[PDB]
Amino acid sequence: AMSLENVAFNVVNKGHFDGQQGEVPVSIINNTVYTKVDGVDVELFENKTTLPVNVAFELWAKRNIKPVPEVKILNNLGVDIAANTVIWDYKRDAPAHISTIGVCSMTDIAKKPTETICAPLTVFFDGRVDGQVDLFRNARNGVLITEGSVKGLQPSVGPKQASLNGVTLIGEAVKTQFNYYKKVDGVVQQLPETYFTQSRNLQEFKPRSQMEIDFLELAMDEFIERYKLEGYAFEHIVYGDFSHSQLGGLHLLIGLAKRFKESPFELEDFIPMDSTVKNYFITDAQTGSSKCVCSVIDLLLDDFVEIIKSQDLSVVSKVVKVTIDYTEISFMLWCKDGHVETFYPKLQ
Amino acid sequence: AMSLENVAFNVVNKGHFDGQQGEVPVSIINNTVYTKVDGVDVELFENKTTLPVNVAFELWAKRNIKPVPEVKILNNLGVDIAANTVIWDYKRDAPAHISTIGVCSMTDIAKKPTETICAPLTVFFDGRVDGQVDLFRNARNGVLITEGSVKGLQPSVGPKQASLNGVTLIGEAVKTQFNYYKKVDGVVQQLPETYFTQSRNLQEFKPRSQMEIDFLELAMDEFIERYKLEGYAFEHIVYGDFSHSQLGGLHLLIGLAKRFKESPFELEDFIPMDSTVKNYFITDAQTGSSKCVCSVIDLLLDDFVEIIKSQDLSVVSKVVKVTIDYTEISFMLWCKDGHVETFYPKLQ
Amino acid sequence: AMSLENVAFNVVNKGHFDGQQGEVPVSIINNTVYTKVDGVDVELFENKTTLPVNVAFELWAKRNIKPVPEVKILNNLGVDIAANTVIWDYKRDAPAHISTIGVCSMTDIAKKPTETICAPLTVFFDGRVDGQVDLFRNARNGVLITEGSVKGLQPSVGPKQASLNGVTLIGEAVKTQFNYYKKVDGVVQQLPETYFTQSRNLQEFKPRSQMEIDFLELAMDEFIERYKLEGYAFEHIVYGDFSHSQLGGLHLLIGLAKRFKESPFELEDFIPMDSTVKNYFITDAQTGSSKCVCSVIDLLLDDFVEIIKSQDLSVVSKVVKVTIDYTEISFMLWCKDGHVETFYPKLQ
Amino acid sequence: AMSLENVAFNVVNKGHFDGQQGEVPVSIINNTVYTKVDGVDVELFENKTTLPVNVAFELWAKRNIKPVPEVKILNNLGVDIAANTVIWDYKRDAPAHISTIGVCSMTDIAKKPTETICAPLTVFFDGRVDGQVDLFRNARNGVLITEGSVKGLQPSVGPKQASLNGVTLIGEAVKTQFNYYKKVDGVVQQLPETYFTQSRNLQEFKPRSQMEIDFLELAMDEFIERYKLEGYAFEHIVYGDFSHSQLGGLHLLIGLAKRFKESPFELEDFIPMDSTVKNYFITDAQTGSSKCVCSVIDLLLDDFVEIIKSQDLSVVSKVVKVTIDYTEISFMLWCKDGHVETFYPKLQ
Amino acid sequence: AMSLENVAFNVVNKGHFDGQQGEVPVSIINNTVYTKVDGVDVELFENKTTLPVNVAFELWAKRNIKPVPEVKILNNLGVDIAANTVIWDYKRDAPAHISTIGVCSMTDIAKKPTETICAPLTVFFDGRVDGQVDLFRNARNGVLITEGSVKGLQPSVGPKQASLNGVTLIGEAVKTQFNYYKKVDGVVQQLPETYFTQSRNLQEFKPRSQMEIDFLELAMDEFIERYKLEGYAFEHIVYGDFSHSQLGGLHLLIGLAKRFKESPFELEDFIPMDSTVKNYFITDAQTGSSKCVCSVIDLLLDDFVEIIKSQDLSVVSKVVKVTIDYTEISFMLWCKDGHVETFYPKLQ
Ligand SMILES: CCc1csc(-c2cnc[nH]2)n1
Ligand SMILES: CCc1csc(-c2cnc[nH]2)n1
Repeated sequence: AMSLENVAFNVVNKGHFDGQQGEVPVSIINNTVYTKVDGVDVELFENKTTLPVNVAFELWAKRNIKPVPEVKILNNLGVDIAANTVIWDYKRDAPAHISTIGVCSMTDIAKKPTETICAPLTVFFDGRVDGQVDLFRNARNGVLITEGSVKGLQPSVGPKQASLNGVTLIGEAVKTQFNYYKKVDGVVQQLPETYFTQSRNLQEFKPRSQMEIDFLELAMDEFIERYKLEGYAFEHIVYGDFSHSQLGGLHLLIGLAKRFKESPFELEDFIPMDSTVKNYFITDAQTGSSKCVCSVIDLLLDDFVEIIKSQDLSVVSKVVKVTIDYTEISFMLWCKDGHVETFYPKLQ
Repeated sequence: AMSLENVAFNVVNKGHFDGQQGEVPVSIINNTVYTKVDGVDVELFENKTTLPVNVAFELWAKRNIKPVPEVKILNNLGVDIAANTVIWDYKRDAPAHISTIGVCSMTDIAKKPTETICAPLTVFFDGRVDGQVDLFRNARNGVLITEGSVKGLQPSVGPKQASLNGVTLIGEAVKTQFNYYKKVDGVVQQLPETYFTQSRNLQEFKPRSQMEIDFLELAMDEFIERYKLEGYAFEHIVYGDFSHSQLGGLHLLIGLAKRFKESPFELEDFIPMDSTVKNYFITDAQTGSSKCVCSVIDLLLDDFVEIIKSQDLSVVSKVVKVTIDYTEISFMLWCKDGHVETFYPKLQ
Repeated sequence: AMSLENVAFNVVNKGHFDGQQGEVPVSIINNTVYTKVDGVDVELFENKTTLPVNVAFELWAKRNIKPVPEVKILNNLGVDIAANTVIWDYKRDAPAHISTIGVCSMTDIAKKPTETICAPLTVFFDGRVDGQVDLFRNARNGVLITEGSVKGLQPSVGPKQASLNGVTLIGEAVKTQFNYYKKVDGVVQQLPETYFTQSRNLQEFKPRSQMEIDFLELAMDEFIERYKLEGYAFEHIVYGDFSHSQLGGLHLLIGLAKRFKESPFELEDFIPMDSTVKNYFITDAQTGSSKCVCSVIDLLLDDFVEIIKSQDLSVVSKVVKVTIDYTEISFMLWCKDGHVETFYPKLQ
Repeated sequence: AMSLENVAFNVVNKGHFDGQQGEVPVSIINNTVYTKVDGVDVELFENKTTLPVNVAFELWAKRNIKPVPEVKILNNLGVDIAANTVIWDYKRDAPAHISTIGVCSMTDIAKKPTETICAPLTVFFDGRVDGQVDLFRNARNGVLITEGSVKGLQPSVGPKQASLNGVTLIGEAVKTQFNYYKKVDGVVQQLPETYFTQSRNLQEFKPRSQMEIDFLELAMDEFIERYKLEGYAFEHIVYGDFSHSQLGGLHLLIGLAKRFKESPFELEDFIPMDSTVKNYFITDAQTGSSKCVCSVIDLLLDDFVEIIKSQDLSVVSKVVKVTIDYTEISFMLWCKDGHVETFYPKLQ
Repeated sequence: AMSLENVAFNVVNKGHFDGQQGEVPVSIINNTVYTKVDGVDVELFENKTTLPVNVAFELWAKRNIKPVPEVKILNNLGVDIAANTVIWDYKRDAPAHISTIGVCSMTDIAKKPTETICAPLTVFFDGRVDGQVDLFRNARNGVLITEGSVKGLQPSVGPKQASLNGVTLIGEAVKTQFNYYKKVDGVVQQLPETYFTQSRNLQEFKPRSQMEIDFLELAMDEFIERYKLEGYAFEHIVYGDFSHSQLGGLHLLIGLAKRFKESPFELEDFIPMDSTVKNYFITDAQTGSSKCVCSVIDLLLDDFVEIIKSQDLSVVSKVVKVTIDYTEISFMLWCKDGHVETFYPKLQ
């Protein structure tokens, strides 16, 4: 019994779509959905998507309000569509997937993920919803998240953090660490051994280890001394070189956060989406040092130290492939006389 | 002698409409009003209303720039239209009322509030403007604000704060506390005895009493001890319970402000408008505790303590009606064995 | 070989237009440019200009990413168009000039600034680009910036600061202080002796002299005592009078910054553009003191003290013309009994 | 080497996309594509589709300019996508199919119809294009059109008419009658015995038989006499009853054309699309007789006479299923005392 | 005293801008200008231009309502701007020129054509307006139209027809044949000897000579016999060959008009603008013969016969340049054994 007025009634009264009966008067003007509240129009939704306004409004209302995997993890695992839910991409203000299964009549390709249209697509299943572990078992392609063990299925322990309504958090009152499962062409796939990005912000960065606490507190030359990092180009890679017109290094989010406390800088997110490695056009406000494409990754400093120290430093240049967030991230390792010159998430 | 170019000349030269003669070249592109300043277009206004762009621009230029009652107070008092002014709703970026009286030819229903079209509408009158106290006396319906006494009219002392250009403040250089008067069907109405919401922000919250100072400084168990609040469920109602998947209580703005200093949280204002009780889809970033509809009221902690302590705690559940901002706010009081379990502004 | 898809490929892969070959799939919906990234549309640009979306996108991609003069300086020097570059106006989110020379086929009036269409326009030339000092010599009208000396040309030392990608900064890793040259009707013009505005922000204001350090630290009556400013109305002009309904003085940005640390205020930028003197509709949140048109200039306090102390204080009212950012700024000097009453950048 | 500017160059110089090299300056304003021609913008395309303006422009430029099957035939045969062409729907001013194969990077699901994504879709193959008869032979699902015979495959002779650039015509200088072949799950189908709609216009109707010539040239009572149609309700079904408030019958396009020659009428095409049976809200201007849903079919009068005369007239009401344009069209047959009362394409 | 409301008052009351005082309430919604007429909005103008809606509305209201030269003639003569008028391009629904002189504050480059900005532009002068013949005399670049003679200046007799409000006509109650004068760099030009296009419509074509009357009234083989046109390929060029998939010839509008009377056809005007030679994607509805780019010129049949008979027919292929509407039109002449094969306005 789906309608624009019922979706709007649910938003107004329940904070989101909750399947409740009722209608509120709605008006659509260009890309905005309004509702009449005591004679005046009140904005309920501004369409920032490439879908029609009323369609995007319904998908946003019907978004998953439980902690769900971050869009970067879902993309890295090849997810095409979700089963009977909408994963809302808060970084793009749009649905994470083009089509739906049993959500909205305009975007639905099927009502149930058992329909043959879904067979070639990697469907996302949520083990916390009844019957979805079985739907994954019957799916030709898919990604499954669970809170516990599935008999017979070998699990992948995912990241500690999940996205609850656009807030990336490591749950205390809710479970955010899931078991991951993937199927390609009817066959369960062994998910690789992987590092996870920490999903932290530059402005509200918090250290998640004693090495990270020591990086933000200690001076450059004494941190490198304490952690035996001499010859690993941390001065360039992690700390950043702001002495020339082109900003040198600065590829770890912790280094950007340390720099940010002393002096601010402009990070231009020219491709605004969730991804394991982010690209920014950075301009340091203090020195005027800048870089058009500065690739930044948020790894735990210990994980980055482990990656760089596990590399052979005897060649001039080579690609170093590291599994991060289930995807293979190519890095460019540049050495000279047995020491690192640079190490950066390779620009493609 | 009203024109788009004259309204724009006034905005450019006077900061708002000031009745000054002159014209500036204007260009309208979609919902934005631009003006040519030395060969380049400069944005003067972006239409966020459901009115035509040039009409919304004129009403915004013709907005009341004196401290006026907050839109929630005007709505609670049943105001439909203002007399010869525009009350700009800064929370909605739109006029507070659909039609005008003697303001804009496109939105005007009348030139003077004495026209019979205005008789059934509650017209807002400003006693600070010449002849408006008399216009209220002649109005069939209306709300009047004054700075002093009106002979014969029994006043209602309003809130200490008013809105000056979207800034809610308690005036020191201007008067913000008004006398309130209301008329329904030619008859002056006795405005009820009322509490007032404090209109504070979460991010720049300031305590307005020694009890409020003690709430933000003292620990939970010693504040409740000092103010004899044992058995009144302040731990749930005011402090908030962040231990379960559903966020418990957290219905007073002071409690949200105390929580905000320690850890941040997302408050989704899904119905963005001015109102006595606000509804937020809250997500606690620390714990992942969340609630789709968390009703929040900004009462002075002393006023809330007075309301909860003036209740009979012998029944399981009952509606407790409290007059706040001239409106009757229904609360849901839940008790057990003579103690409060919960008390919240009842969701309708 | 210019295309929308190639401009988008360059934005996606290089952070801006870099002349690289390649195409990415693009979709245009209303005023937004999107690109397909793994099956979902990602926003690359939102058109805030009065130009067509694809045209504004190309000019933004083709923007000058080197430290360039601030748009206010270029406007004050009468610049109409830039030679083979786009000066992006980050204060207006639009190109600083209507037409281009050798940049975009839609906005180009010429391919080279030597074309007779450019002769009557003041073309901006960048001495850091090969052949542009010669193009200035051949131009009938123009403004030239250089890093060093041009044989025979008498230079004007410009401001210490320039705009690098919208960040106004005094360069340490890049050069931001240029030599300025201007030509009117084939004849090189002597640029006047000038003060420069400091281009600081209210929220991140930093003192650039011991007088500025003393202004923000010392109390009003002891700063005026230390710097012998008795009788110069600094209490009104610089500190601001918040005792009446109309906010008195407050015309220097340092005074606004000092006030801002104690109590916040709303500054309404009703003409949002870069300019030597800015106009704000200010509302003091603490007192409710307000002014529709409060002209603010960011001069170094020492430069403002020098200007006010170099004035004859024997007449009631007179216009005081001061050269700031190469433009003549008219001030209104009001005196009484040999003392300053007020001194403000005269509202036109 | 696809670009918006190259698609526009092709439109401007070749009348459509012809793979020619070159670029013209383009500007996009809302849903319109313009090109600069001697300093002024000239409209090239107005987007009437739900696709982005630049995407719809490219698909329209890349439309099939050879006589192709009418969209109703393709829909009736279950065609989902075309192989390496765009079937433009001139009745909807939009592409006939959502996705493309080897046409536009934004809408392409595959480059070649041999990709596994196309296997479950009924792909349209044109035997006039080299290798497409062989692509149909290897495809799991698909519809093939040919001018001549295919080895082994028995054809289904299609309609005499095809659509050449939106003009439905029976070709004299081009071939418009095709052989149809269909494959479902790898098996060549035996297409059903079918009547074809004649695809004529009301305003330029031409008779295609001596019975049709006699219907237009003769009076009602003598045509029915000559063709022994007494008792078949042609007076109601074909001629129309304009004597009551509800317009009676009028379900054959020839009858509407006969009526149109005498007096005009408004046909409201409330679902504007190509389809075997059309629905119109008709209002007769002469009498004021009207019908909200008047289903109209354009059958050759001889074919309609054959259908109605091949029915059992002994029951009050029954569904009569007829294969028209390869689809099953349900009709409603209403009889009384062995005579037809009405016979109309069933409103479902 | 220019305003949007005054321009709208003039449109509503005078049918166009007539300088009358007064204002009507206006509302702008996207690209449409509305006015309130008795409580309901009535559409006054729909913007089909690339200019802002209110700017295009004012230029349309301020359009020249006297018979003016057709936009193709003005373009061919190199006119850039008009002096104190707006030449409205009814074929593009937009102003014929980008900028104005003394018309609209948004589009004006100057108030009087004597300003130095106008010196390098070819300004259009109308001798019917007081002092414009003298303004042409003093202007460096410009085109002058006059009804009668100018002292000293030898005229160029223009076409018999002019455009009166979008209606191309040969005036009987008004003068439509003008004397043309042109000046380049201060020197009066000798305008070339030229043929004129007749500017006729396909649907309402009228013969303007006994040869044209005979072309329409006679059969192909007897017209060619009467006018000794054997060997000049009129059967192909003028009559059209509809026997093959590609429509042969059909380059004269009289031939299209003759064909149109027998059977209809679709002419797709893919570059909709006024021009001496027009290009159409033609589809013949009777035969299905079609051509993507069919160049059509409307010459008087006698003028076309004179052009083709004044050509040397001894080479296989050559460009034949003919002055039509003051511009040089290249034709492609194809011969074989001394006879014409084809002759068409060269597709460049
Ligand atoms: C609808 C009027 C009409 C069109 S064609 C036609 C006719 C031609 N030959 C016999 N009849 N009558
Ligand atoms: C195209 C049909 C037509 C129009 S005018 C015309 C004619 C008039 N006098 C001779 N012939 N024939």
